[PDB]
Amino acid sequence: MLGTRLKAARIRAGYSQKQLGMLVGMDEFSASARMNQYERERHSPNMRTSEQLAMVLQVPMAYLYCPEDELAELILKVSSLTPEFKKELTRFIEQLLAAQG
Amino acid sequence: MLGTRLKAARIRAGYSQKQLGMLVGMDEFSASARMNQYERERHSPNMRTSEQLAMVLQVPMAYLYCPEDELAELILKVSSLTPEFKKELTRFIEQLLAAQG
Repeated sequence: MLGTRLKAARIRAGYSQKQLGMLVGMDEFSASARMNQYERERHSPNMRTSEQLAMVLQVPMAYLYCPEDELAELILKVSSLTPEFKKELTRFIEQLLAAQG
Repeated sequence: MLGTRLKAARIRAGYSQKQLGMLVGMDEFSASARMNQYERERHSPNMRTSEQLAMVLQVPMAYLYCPEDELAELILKVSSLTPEFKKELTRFIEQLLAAQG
């Protein structure tokens, strides 16, 4: 998991390294430590843990695995769209892919 | 890594389990085997390997880690957009996020 994305997702949610750490079942005393290893990428969270982080952070798992800065930003935006707006988006994108390019 | 996404990305690119397997430096005799384990999720490709798969498959790493079917489909579409169209997209999305919802 990309540390930057994990850190960026923790800041947006307003969680301290310890808070996020405990929100996923970590031991208090080492919570903030375990998290730092992840955000430093010194440690890699397995799929199970990744799903927990995404749910808590309220961000798509894909975001935490999106190295492309532009795309990631888009992945968070499209996700924050309401069902009604999400429909308008796809409609517009399809139209463009149809002009094609 | 989500198997379905890995398999779906291999089919779209037109690669056989062995081809994809070797395209990332695997031993011929076990290439197709190693890949099946990944697509079955019986084996998890580390970040390094994930980057190799994404590059070869020509799909954003995020896609291979996008459990939400709707989003994934969108992640592939937006990625297939030309720089000129990619600008139009963001412009439209921003406008919507501004109506806000």
